[PDB]
Amino acid sequence: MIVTVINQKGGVGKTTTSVNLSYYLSKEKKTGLLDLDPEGGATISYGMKRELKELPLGEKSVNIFNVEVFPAHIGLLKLELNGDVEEISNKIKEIGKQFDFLVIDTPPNLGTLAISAMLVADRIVSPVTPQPLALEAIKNLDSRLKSIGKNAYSFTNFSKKVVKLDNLSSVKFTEITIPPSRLFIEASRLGVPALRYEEVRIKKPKLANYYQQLAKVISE
Amino acid sequence: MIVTVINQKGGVGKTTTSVNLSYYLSKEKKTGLLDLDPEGGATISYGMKRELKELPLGEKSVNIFNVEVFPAHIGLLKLELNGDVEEISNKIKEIGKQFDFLVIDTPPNLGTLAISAMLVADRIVSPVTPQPLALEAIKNLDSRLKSIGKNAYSFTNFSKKVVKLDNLSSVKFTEITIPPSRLFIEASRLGVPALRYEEVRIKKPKLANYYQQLAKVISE
Ligand SMILES: Nc1ncnc2c1ncn2[C@@H]1O[C@H](COP(=O)(O)OP(=O)(O)O)[C@@H](O)[C@H]1O
Ligand SMILES: Nc1ncnc2c1ncn2[C@@H]1O[C@H](COP(=O)(O)OP(=O)(O)O)[C@@H](O)[C@H]1O
Ligand SMILES: [Mg+2]
Ligand SMILES: [Mg+2]
Repeated sequence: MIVTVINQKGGVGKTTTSVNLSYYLSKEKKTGLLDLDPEGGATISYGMKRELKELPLGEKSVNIFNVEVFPAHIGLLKLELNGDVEEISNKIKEIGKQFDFLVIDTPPNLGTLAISAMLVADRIVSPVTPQPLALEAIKNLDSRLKSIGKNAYSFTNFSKKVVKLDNLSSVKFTEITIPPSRLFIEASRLGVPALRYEEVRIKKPKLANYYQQLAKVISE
Repeated sequence: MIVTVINQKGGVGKTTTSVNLSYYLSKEKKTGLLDLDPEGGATISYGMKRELKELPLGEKSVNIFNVEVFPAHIGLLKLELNGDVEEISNKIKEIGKQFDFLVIDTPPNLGTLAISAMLVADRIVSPVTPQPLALEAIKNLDSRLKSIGKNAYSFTNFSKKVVKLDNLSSVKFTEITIPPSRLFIEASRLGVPALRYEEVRIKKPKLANYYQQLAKVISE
């Protein structure tokens, strides 16, 4: 199953979602994490660096913290500029064939890499926040989803209360809401997944429940 | 400079020393960490797994937490059994040529891999503890060092007080002593270097001083 995480708006928690969902799924599934953002947030979140090499898409991967991570590289930039959407899509499908779950992190846009990941996604996930900018972004994503005949799941981040915009018929907003937590900040400063950091940092871990619910929602 | 960490006695802190010294040196130097222990403690300490592949020595490396780590693999086992010491030594020298510092973690013995790493080491480091078993081990290491015409530095771990056995003329015991700290246990449970974990876990980091002093001692 290919799970593509999408949002025009930066800073909503796309990389956090990709990193921790892939880590959670890896506990029982052969899980891969494909970093399509040239800035490489997920790659850094697994303790690695962006490759200053124009790599072919999906050639290089490392098993870090139980996840097969494909690090970001400067080649993505060229793929963002000259990339042929059909080739990138077929390459992503071929990469996804070798995993039970392939979670894809995307740049903060609906550009070449993001739309290629969307077109072949088995599931599309878009985090949202109560901030007006994120609501506008999810409206635009609903329009694009209709443009490609697909649907997406959404969950709320940075909040105690769920977001549900019923007029976006292509977006299924779940009842999952992730509140602010400095665990995410500390774990991102380490460059480790927040779930794993919590598994040693606090007596009674809590963040795993949200990603369990997200995995259950998309697995249906 | 090739820095080889050596001890017959398991559990003295060899892997901890290798991991954190390489992480500290990486802050300003191109630093590599070669895991020659088939059990792969250092590899796990950088969030990776032992490769169930009979790899050639030094072919595979990943930059994790700023350190170029060569993960352990089952091939080491065969190298422990059939390894030709001259070839392993020359391969280690060739690997070390490409780093400002190459820190080598070794199995808990003086076997093929350990002696090969010792023969080409620019510096040899052996942690010791006040436990009688470790004192016996460092005596034996002094004998072997004389057998190959080399010297080593030693520092004390798991203790508030320095160990200094003046009859071991091939071992320079430093005044460095590392006390018990649950930071090491927590960081090893994450699979991250203890220095990096401390850099986010406590307000005023302390462990970096010991590795600064060790680096200063060996750099002379
Ligand atoms: N629930 C949360 N509570 C606190 N901080 C968070 C939360 N979710 C994400 N963050 C932090 O917000 C920052 C941006 O998140 P990120 O996943 O990089 O957003 P995006 O990938 O959408 O740009 C990161 O430093 C991350 O640690
Ligand atoms: N100063 C210390 N305080 C507390 N625990 C330590 C200290 N040094 C090492 N340890 C712990 O002891 C265990 C064994 O250390 P390790 O470096 O694996 O020994 P070796 O590699 O010599 O077998 C590890 O779990 C490590 O976290
Ligand atoms: Mg991001
Ligand atoms: Mg060890």
